Amino acid sequence: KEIRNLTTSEIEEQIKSSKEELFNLRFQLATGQLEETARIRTVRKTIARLKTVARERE
Amino acid sequence: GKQCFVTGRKASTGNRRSHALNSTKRRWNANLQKVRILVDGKPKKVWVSARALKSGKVT
Amino acid sequence: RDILKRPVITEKSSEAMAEDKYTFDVDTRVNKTQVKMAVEEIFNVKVASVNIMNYKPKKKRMGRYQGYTNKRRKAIVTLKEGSDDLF
Amino acid sequence: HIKKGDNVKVIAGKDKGKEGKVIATLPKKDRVVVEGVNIMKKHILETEAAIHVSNVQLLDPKTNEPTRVGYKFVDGKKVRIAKKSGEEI
RNA sequence: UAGGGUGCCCGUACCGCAAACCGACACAGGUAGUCAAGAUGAGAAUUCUAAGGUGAGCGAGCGAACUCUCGU
RNA sequence: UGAGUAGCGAAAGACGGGUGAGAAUCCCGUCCACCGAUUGACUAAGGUUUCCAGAGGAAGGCUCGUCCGCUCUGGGUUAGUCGGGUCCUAAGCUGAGGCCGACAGGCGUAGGCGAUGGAUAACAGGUUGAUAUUCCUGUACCACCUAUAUCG
RNA sequence: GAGCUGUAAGUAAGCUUUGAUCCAGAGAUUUCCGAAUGGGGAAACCCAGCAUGAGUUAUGUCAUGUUAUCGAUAUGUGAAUACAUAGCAUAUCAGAAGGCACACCCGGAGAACUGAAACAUCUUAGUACCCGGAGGAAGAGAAAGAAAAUUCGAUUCCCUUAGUAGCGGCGAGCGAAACGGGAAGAGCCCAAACCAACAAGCUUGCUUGUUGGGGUUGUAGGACACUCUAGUUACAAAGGACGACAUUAGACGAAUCAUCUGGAAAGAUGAAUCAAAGAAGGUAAUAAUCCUGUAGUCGAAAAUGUUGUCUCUCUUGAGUGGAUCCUGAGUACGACGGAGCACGUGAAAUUCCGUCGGAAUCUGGGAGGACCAUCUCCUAAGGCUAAAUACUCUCUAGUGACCGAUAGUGAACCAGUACCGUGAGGGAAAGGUGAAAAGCACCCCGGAAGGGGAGUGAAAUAGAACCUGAAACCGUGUGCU
Repeated sequence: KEIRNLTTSEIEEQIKSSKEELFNLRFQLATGQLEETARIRTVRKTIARLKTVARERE
Repeated sequence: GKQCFVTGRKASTGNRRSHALNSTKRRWNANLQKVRILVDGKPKKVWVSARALKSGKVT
Repeated sequence: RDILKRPVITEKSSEAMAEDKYTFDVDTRVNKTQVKMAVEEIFNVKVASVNIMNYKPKKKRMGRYQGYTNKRRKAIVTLKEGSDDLF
Repeated sequence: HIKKGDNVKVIAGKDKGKEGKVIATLPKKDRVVVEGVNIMKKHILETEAAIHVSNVQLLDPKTNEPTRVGYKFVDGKKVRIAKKSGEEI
């Protein structure tokens, strides 16, 4: 999605979005503390884009 | 089943008739013989019909 | 890794033992070794032990059309130092 | 179609002859909500209800008359123009 | 004879001589194995009981003929 | 229609107090009665959520039902030592090469799979509405790893 | 080009003119099984070797790649038998495997009930089922043919001959072909005689085995001696480069207003317009002019298919002469036993199979329905090939004096499903409120169910047990008996 960043920044980004944001929101939506639930489907799709462009670079 | 090595001979199928023309299915086998013929790689023993063994072979 | 899915906050068999034991729904193809190392890598604790049990898919959820739920795997971890593994 | 924020006139129904602004649009079934048209009373509060888009006709910006709309290309894009006059609407 | 720690996967609830298994049924049938109290006795027989369970998913009257089971 | 007719599936219940719109039929209680080499306790098949708590009374229950193995909503199955795998092999099945066979394929060697049998380290007590040599307390045992001649 | 997060209603949270959702071409990802292929196996699970990497003082545990069988092929390939050659081992390979439309096609094997008013031949019938092999079609195919003329010139299909000539317990029945009129129109490459090279070998005579040239015939034609100078990748020998069309999204697209009834106008009454458009569907009723459309014209980043030219290839064609040499062998054919030809062993030609015997070489060899002689036509024992032809799992348009929910698919519905069987397998039944949910706020009896109002509606005996609502059957009231 026009991320156009250094591939190591792509790996830092997949590793940040991959657990931290998404895993935290998955715990919050279970223990009854997350509203703005639509964050989740945002982060998921972000973790797809960072992966696809890295695969395009190969 | 079996069949001649050199040529392709193999049993065929037909009828067997009585004196009243009562048909019944039967076979016609080939005259295969176990003969040790001489091909390079090794001399091997294979089925060959007695029709091919006449006039030309290695044994 | 994220081999842990959910905390399991139930009435007695998760809150009557939350003095030291913390229960999760985990992935269905993992060990207690994988979960014992995943908890220690996520929360930074020392996990004394871990017990796991499988649950079959119940056919309870039936609306106009009858169907089954998901098979699920539940893991209880006993800590040796630390806390706060489900809020 | 008829995009909202447009001043139309009701050509058929029991509201025919009135005119209002398009508020909502349901283009999967060709329904539009006009203002002040098809007032319904539900159990008791009173609202507007949808009307088939075949029934409302756009008003000429020149003579305030119901017309049809066509399309032209003034540039590298489309423009809507009335059928009676020729002005963008 | 020639030569101080680590410890995985599946089952585990419940009924199991039964209203939850095989008999279309909350059906007198069938269903492998372990345990095995007291009085009496050859005894895992017979009668009465212990540990433990149970009162059986239609009743209330009347006390005719007749059918079924039982006593003289 | 037969017709409010046949049946309602072996058997001991009685009263008191509740709850409730409604009680022979549900809950608690005292008296009585039945089994007790079994109707008691534990487990293999086999079922596969039927187990527990809070609510329900349309249908199921051969009557009733305020109740349930039924409907709704939330829960419940914890292992280094227990039964199976990471050990062994009966009977049997499968079988590289191989033999036989119109085709399909049949048989069979090395090898392999395979228990109902062989081998193999854990016991007492406590706890919940629902687990229990599994969780907890106490006391143990076995295999491997790292530290401070043997293998055959 | 303005809304959207499928059904599926509702909430909650959000995205979108800085172009969401949506449509199309291409790309990425694609868990476990399954031929399933590392080993095992009660499909969707268990247990591993090796290499490498992540973690731990260290084991334990992870992530990724690879490891089946057969075939061929290079190498190590050297036994019992010296050596070699079976084994054994390593490396390489879009090599095979399985599936599906058991619709069509070819081959192998192959019934029976039925008919004959019995049935044994014969028919049903080389049909059903089964197995192998493909292909988009297949099979056939370039005269050892048909025939009897002033001849024809591969094969395939159709019409007709013709229910003819024939076959036959000569019963029941089976049943041609040639001609002639047409669809379609591809013909060619090898083997052999001889020429030049290649090893090994006992003279060099080694197609002694290998390779390239040569050459394909009945007009007998070729070698042999002699002169003399078009491509066609669908056969012919197979690899690449070269702009127009077609498919896969789309855009524009003429012309109507008023009155009456009505809940609502498209109907009736008046006037009026368009038409290369009066097909059709929707719209509160029956619309050429309200919407979606139709006639007509325009459009394509990218993928594919087909196609034209230019390259890229390929490539000496005929006429004479005749000494002599070549022209497909355990083949043709015969006897015995079968089958196939419309043709049942018959006087049975033509053609295949198993077993035995076994020819000739252009004066040659075969056919013209036993067989012989004379005449005429042809040149087997090697192979490839497009069109006309058959069928439909599937996609794109469209049609019907086809059905209209007991019909039409078994299935208009979440059906091959409830279910039912150990299993193979069998198999239903279920449509409709209204134009728009406006789907009954509120009051009263009742524990709730259910009503009675009052409201929505054009209609509530339209209230989700929803169009209409009939007969059997079940009731309540009453006139005469």
